[PDB]
Amino acid sequence: QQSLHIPLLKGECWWGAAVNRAHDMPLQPGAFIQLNGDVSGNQAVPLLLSSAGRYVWSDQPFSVKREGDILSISFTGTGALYTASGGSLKDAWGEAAARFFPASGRLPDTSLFTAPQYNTWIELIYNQNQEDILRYARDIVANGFPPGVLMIDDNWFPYYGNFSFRKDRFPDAAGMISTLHGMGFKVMLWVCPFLSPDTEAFREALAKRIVLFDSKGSDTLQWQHAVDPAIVHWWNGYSAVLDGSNPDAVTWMREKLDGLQQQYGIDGFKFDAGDAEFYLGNILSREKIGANEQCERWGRIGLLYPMNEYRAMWKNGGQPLVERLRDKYHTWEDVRKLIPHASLAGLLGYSFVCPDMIGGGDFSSFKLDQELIVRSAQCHALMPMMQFSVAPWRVLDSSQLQAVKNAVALRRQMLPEIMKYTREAAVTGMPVLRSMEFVFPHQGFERVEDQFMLGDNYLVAPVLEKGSVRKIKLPKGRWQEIQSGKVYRGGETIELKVTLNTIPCFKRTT
Amino acid sequence: QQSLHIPLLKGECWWGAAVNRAHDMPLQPGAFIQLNGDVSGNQAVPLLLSSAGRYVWSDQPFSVKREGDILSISFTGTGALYTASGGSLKDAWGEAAARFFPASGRLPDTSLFTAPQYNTWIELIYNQNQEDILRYARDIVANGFPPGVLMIDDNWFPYYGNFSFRKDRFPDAAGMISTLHGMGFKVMLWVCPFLSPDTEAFREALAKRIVLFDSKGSDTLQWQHAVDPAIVHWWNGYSAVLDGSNPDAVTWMREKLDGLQQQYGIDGFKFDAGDAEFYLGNILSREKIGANEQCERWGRIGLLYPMNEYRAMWKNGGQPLVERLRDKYHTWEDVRKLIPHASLAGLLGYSFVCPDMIGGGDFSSFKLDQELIVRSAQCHALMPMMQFSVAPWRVLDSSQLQAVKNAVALRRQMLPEIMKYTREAAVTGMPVLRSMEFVFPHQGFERVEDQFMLGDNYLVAPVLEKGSVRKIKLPKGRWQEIQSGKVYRGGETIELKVTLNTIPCFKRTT
Ligand SMILES: OC[C@H]1O[C@H](O)[C@H](O)[C@@H](O)[C@H]1O
Ligand SMILES: OC[C@H]1O[C@H](O)[C@H](O)[C@@H](O)[C@H]1O
Ligand SMILES: [Cl-]
Ligand SMILES: [Cl-]
Repeated sequence: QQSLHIPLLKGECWWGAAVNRAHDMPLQPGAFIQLNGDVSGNQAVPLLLSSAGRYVWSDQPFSVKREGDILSISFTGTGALYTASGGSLKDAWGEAAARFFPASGRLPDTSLFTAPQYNTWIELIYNQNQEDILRYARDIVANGFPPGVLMIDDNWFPYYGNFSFRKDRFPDAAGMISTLHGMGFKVMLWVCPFLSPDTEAFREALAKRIVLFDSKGSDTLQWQHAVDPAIVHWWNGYSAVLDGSNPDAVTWMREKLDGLQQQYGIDGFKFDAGDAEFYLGNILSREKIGANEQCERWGRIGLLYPMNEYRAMWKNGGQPLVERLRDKYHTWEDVRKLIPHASLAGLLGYSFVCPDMIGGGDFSSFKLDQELIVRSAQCHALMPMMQFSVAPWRVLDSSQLQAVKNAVALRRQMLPEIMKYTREAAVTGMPVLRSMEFVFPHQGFERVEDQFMLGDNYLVAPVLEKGSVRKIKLPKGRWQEIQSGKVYRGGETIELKVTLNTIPCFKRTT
Repeated sequence: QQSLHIPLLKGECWWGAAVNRAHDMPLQPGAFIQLNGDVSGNQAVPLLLSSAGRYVWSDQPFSVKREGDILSISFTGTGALYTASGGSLKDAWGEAAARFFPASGRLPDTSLFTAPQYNTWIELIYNQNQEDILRYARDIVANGFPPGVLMIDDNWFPYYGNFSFRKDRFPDAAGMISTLHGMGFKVMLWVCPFLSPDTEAFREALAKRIVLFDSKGSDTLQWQHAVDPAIVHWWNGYSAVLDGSNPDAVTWMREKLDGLQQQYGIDGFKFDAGDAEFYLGNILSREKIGANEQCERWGRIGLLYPMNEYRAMWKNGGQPLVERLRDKYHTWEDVRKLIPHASLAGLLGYSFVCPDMIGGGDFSSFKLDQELIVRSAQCHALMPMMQFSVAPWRVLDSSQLQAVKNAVALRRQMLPEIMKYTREAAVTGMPVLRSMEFVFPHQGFERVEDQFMLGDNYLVAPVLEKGSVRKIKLPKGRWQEIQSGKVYRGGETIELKVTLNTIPCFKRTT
């Protein structure tokens, strides 16, 4: 029950805890975040950071509330308040990272960065089949988009826990993979730790005792004597679930994943689910770990597969995992979350952050707003990674499509810079996408969330509303718009006339 | 709770309630059978019948106990005691049938009778696949056994609720069916009403509201407002389940079964599960029916598919459904159940009774006892139907194999008689396989369960023990052993010398 009461320093701003709550930060009076058994649909970390260089850490989950000008934190384990003498957000990040989530030195597969990614989810939804995937792939190429990592999303397999292609819809999956390789794509498969609970796979997993067991609400029943599997309700239905605490579950998962790699030439895996909330209730694990750690240990599987992507996470800061922002709606509200979510992810140790799916990644959203799709693409362009799903050529008229292609072109022109800071982030953990406050502390940027720095020297200010005008707050120094070449005096807010094609970006010259 | 309390008449014997309890009948002091929520792994009917012509019926389930010489029945609904004036078992049977389960006039597909049946369950267990099924079928013909109905058992499909062949193990199921038809076989598929509860089929059934719903233990929650499915534990795991009370579930089931017939040319279906026990607990059904009626209504699907077989049943006496004795163990005790089980099934309105599987129908029993297999085959031979699974040519030496073949030959010689009483059974409900007590009342046959009458005129007394001698109790009259042509006077017990090949059968000549 150990608790901690922290008066804010005058003017102090606090961020942390949960990536999918960044739009509610800096934490205001009234704010409440519970981490115990909740990763809020995305990545979560037991870390708060302040604009005054202060930080809070615990190895275990906590809840945080701001009442008035006081932080109240209730820890399940123990935690503490720290001050970095530098006094800035960057100092708080730097000290916290080296103490608690030091950079591993490794990168996720570089193919995830060096071209845009394509996920079949919005185009094909549940109808993942060989013919339509190949067509999507061919359409990418024919429309002049660069081949990249192609993610085949949910429903390519017979049932949950059967790690093979359903032959009804994939008559020659190896051939399909080979063709995709030929066209310059890499291929990733959606996977999860859920098992259809009346199948061969389920019975095999039950017999190997790699599932989570039902406690029967009994205080004293032990893992080693439980016989019935936990059954868990999620968005696709009801399933048994792998016990991430059980080393035999790791072996099983490897067998399945390595199988797909060897049999079909699969390059990597999109690791979905693992959300802490699925591990709550009457559940027994072999090593008696909490729901948050179940999420965390699912996350570690991706350390064995350099080409990976996670949405749900607990900890694993400083690790070579791609951390995708969760399913975004088809709204301007959501396009406005990409920067602050991404920038927060970076500070929680998730430098390799990909901003969900251009135009939105929630399938029931898919009426379509073309402008929004363009602005989504342009916002993705100079983030660490760029991910498509809905086919721009299918839903955009020709100059909206051209604008999207131009966004892709700009990313290719900036790629040496992106890759420079990406490689660096592997070594030092320092983010690729940085908030204005991280790079320009105590210069009035604490609440500027529609601008970010790509490394130290490029200020990107994507257009994220309708109109022919965009305001841009420049730090002290001189700045050169990389496209127009017009030099601007820093230290003020400027107004820029914009078209559908504009992606404001400035090089720091002084 | 309404009830009857019945003093036994002097010498009176009572049978009824549940097929799979017939070995414990006539009901002894201490006997207890609960029907409410329980069909005892097989067919059950709310009927009791006495050697003195008395009978008990209710439309609804009951419990029955004998305490000393009192037979007590406790009804969920209402019921009554009746007396047939002829004063015999057959009179009680005939009156009860005509009042409460009159013969429909119809037959199941006659191919189920006019050749031995073959079921792939014991041969292939869970590994059901095109190549091994065809090999089985070719080994049937190559060993000189007659082509029959071939039943492809559990696990031919991707998951429970997906009514299609798994293309990994059936690369050309239609072709396979065509080849089996060309060899003289017909083909049935195992089906059940369970749904893998995280799959497409599950989500479609949930959306159509054809599943059974979870009541949440609430007394007030109506079907119409429930959103979550009932999840049921069974021998293959955890599943959603169809609501048999819901007419939309009937349509869905017809769509799937008709789909299999049209696409692949499937002749019929083995309808498994449906057991009343699976319908207990926190469950809401559209027409608010009990667990027994869920079993009964699963049974009626077979009214649309003349080539059918069921194990679990509630009521539907007098109907054109094949009723299979359940999974038998590979034991002498279980071989000794075939006759009393089958004869009881006849009295409860199940004339079209097939005695499970030669040698055993429980997979986990598979030191195979060759003699036991032979005697199982011989016991099957002059029953209404004869069903193989384990390959006699794989597990028997040549004498034993020949003896099984001779059993098949005897059945073929006797088939006109079998079919005569089968066609009659459709019209009058009068069983094909009759107990000795049924044909010969008040002659001391009440507890004789190793002999049966095929129709009126053939007394069959299979060898059901080891040794060279078989006792046979002959009713008054004259009896001609059909091989030797020797005539025996009845009204006494003879001892008959037997070999492995002997199937003692006597024609009534007085
Ligand atoms: O069900 C598939 C769906 O699952 C989650 O919502 C993911 O975040 C999506 O991107 C998609 O993969
Ligand atoms: O699971 C398959 C198995 O299911 C039940 O037990 C049946 O009675 C068996 O004959 C067999 O079909
Ligand atoms: Cl969910
Ligand atoms: Cl069961």
